[PDB]
Amino acid sequence: MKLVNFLKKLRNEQVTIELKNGTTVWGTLQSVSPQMNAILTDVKLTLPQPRLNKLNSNGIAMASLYLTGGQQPTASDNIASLQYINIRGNTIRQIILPDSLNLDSLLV
Amino acid sequence: KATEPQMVLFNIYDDWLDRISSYTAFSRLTLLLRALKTNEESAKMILLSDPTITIKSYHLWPSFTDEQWITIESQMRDLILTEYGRKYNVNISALTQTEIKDIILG
Amino acid sequence: NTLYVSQLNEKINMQRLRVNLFLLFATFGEVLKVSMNFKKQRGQAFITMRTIDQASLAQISLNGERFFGKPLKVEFSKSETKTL
Amino acid sequence: RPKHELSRAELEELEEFEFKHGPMSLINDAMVTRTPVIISLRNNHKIIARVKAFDRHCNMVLENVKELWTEKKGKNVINRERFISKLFLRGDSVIVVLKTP
Amino acid sequence: PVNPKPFLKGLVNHRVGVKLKFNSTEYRGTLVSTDNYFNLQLNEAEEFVHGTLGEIFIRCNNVLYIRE
Amino acid sequence: VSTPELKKYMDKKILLNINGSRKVAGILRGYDIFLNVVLDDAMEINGEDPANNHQLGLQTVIRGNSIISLEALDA
Amino acid sequence: GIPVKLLNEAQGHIVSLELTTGATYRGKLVESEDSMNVQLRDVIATEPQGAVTHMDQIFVRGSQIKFIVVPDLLKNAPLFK
Amino acid sequence: MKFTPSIVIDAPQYYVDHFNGKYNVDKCVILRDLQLETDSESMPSSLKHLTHILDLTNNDLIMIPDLSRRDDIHTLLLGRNNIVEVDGRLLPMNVQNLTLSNNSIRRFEDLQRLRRAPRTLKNLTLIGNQVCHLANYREHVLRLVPHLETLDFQNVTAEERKSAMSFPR
Amino acid sequence: MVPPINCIFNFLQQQTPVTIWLFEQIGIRIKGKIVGFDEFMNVVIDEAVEIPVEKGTPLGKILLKGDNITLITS
Amino acid sequence: KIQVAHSSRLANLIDYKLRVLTQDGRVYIGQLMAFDKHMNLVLNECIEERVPKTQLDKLRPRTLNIKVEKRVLGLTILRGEQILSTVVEDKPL
RNA sequence: AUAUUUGUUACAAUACACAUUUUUUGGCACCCAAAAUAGGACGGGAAGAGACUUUUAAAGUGAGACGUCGCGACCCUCGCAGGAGUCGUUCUUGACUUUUUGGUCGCUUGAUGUUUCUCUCUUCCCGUUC
Repeated sequence: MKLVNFLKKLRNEQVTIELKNGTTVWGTLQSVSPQMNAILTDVKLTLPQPRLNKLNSNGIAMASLYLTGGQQPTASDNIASLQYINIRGNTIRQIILPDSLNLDSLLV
Repeated sequence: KATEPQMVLFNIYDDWLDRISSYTAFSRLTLLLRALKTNEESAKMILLSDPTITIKSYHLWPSFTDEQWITIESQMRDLILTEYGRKYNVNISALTQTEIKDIILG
Repeated sequence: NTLYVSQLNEKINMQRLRVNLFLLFATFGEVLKVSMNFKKQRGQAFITMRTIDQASLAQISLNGERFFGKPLKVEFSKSETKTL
Repeated sequence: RPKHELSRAELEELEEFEFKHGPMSLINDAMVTRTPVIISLRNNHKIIARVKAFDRHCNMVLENVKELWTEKKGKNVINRERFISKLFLRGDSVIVVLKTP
Repeated sequence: PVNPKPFLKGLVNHRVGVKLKFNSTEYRGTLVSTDNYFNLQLNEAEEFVHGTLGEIFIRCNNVLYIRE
Repeated sequence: VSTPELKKYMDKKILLNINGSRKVAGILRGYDIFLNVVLDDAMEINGEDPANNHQLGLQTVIRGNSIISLEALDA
Repeated sequence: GIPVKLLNEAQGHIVSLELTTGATYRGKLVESEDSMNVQLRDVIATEPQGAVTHMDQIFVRGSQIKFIVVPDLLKNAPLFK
Repeated sequence: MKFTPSIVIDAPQYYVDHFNGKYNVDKCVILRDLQLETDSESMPSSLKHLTHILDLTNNDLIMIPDLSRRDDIHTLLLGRNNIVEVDGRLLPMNVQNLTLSNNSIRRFEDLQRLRRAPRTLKNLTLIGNQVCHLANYREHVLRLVPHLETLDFQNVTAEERKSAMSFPR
Repeated sequence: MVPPINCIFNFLQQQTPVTIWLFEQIGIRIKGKIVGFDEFMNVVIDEAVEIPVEKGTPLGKILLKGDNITLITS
Repeated sequence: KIQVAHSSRLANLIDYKLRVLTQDGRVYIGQLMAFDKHMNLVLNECIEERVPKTQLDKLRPRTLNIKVEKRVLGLTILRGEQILSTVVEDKPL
């Protein structure tokens, strides 16, 4: 069994791909490769704010986020919106799939 | 998992009858008994909404101090209130206790 | 198409010079090549344009024009460019 | 015995054994019995999650899982709790997984 | 001349500590079973870094060493 | 699958950096497909050449995973 | 794959290397394998902090390589047909 | 005709300007001889595509204004444009060069429009404008330009920059 | 030529004691008598002590994973 | 800006100028030509852009202008291990 | 007299194979600390002063180290051809050989990023916000 074959049936669903950087990607999902390479379409990808007296966020993820070209200048918080991001498989940590779909049909 | 006909015994009222009185526990059962039809998948979303909760080994229901169950059954009623409501097109404010019981009873 | 410049300021840097050239030649037409490949300097630069008409115009107008002190000697190229 | 010698069905019986009898049987018995499990990731954030599905790589599907993460700066601590209805978890991040009583 | 795999086959259902590579945390418990990758299962484990833990699954990449 | 080609390097005194910090120098003896490199008369190089340098052992083997770059100081 | 075959096509030409440790090895490529581990000849080295040295021969592990710069004229090479 | 979105869409964005960056756009059928009489409207149709260089040369534009936030744009070629004033707040951080040859910009109108900046542009050409003739025009342009790397092909002389800074003080 | 794992087999049968460096993150180095090994270069060490980087505590007969191995040094 | 085909895989796109993100926070922008099973790809005319530490501090939450130091390296071959995500910049000539 | 359709073969191409040091089932994570009100903040530029440095009172603004492309030049340097030649072949194609301006020095503070240590106020000018 390869559970990645489950993600292949989640196509055309709203999803968050939460990466190893801590970067979170909300978007509509397209075909997922057998290596779990996940390709999305209309995505708003951001970094959470640890509050904690304004403790410094990931320094690499901010640079990687500004360097997508999708971060707009007037965004107050740290976010970026872009079309067509393709994500390598080993970068994914968690995937939050919608509440509506039923697993009993898709997990077979 | 049973390939053979057999008599098996269990308990529908696991925790709540043991905590709360007998008149009310069946009423809390029937608030649920309508609900799992209306909770097609949100049942396991709302029953396991508190992940601290475990089901006892002898028992079936999710054992708890029963406050969120009053919240769960109120949430579950609202899913019944809208699904009965949407088919006949009733406003949620127009729903009254005599209608709400008719949703529960009928 | 190509226009071979000559008699210009060698003291100026290469990239900068190229940029200047581009700036100059944008009024006549679309400059295809920013700077000459040889980059010998001291005047020798081939301003490649899209249209011949534009090139002609440039030749006409910028003959002995003040660019970084000295007057640039404009002239048509002997051989055609590699890009064109 | 190495894996490259076996045939296509012998790998299926091998995976069936490893899931049924083996370390991952802790997760399998946890999936059938509806017992909530505790999972520690490398991140250092612990999820209390019920396991819908699991797999060889240990990546697993959990529903109603609750995430617990604390952070400290100069020994100033705060505990944060986050609830997600549906989770797919990639298995390389996990380290220890225990089955609650 | 014992090798690693027969060494784990000899350590089954014995009390074994396992040191992970991170915090110098060691899980002390009765080993249950191991995989090809040396995944670990433990009963009645205790986490030392003080607590008591009923049953444990330990993934292969995070363990540093295994001792009895 | 394929064996790395060190064939010209062996028996020559070689410096190689172990990890980010480290640099070990020794006479290369043998190697394998993972690049695991066994060498003799190993010495751990440091800032002060005669001082902080200390020999390791008569025979030392290195995991190919910690190997970054391998330079031969030799013909 | 084509990316490795292009590295095999770059043998005997000056190439640049970025190791994931941060250094830069620019020099002539002698050997390359399908594991991407290459050995380079008469190569100028730039440490991560900028200190530059020179060494005659070097062998690097392919897993530690980040990007390789190859002479531009290999762009139109037949691999890309 | 007027600079619409359709025209922009039509424009040849294939041949990239290889001097710097990519996508050397030429709006309408051809930006060179497009004849955009009004200000550059419908700038949003480009949507900051890509030292992104836009050639507007041989066009009717009166004012250098009406831009959408363009992060990429580094080069503006505006030659043969009846520019009068070019005051804006959109293209401020962005842009490395500005070629304004053969336009109608005033010596005072050009100076007024910028309003001054701590740092701006880097390359500027004001040649064939009425203002350049005006007495002390080079000194006034250097004072207005504030920071500058060029002035009509000749760099403001280091000593000239110092004297201009003293005049500003 | 002396293949490296052959050399390790010469550490098994010759009963020579070895010091072994771990990854730079852990901060301890192990030393003991290498008994046997697998294809993955994970080794069993008899009478092993962990030294922080000489007051280290004795370990035992301990299986050590090959992923954390850096050096094996006599 | 640019609209990529709603379903387009790394094979569907060739000669598009891409924007490649690595693990170290630097970016390689250029035309993709080939790629591979493990997703190490070949860029034609590529420029690596980097974020300054002072610039990184500016990026922290409060119009921002970042000075991004970049250097030009032509016809490279990346490594799939380093690659993080890929975005499309432009469409082919 | 009246290019389309159907069948077969090959190539390119998408969906079903691999958790053990060379790419995709992670050596993972941590420096720490800074705004609240009911004319006011915030950014940028210029000037003064304190404290720092240097010389024997007088001079500019935290200090010390790699590179990076630039402002000057008492120097060199001729001036018009990625391409070039050869052979096959017919009106511009293939196969085989030769191999980049900048070569340098100051910077009487280019201009600017890494990395260690220790501890700002006043005045004017220009933008944003209530």
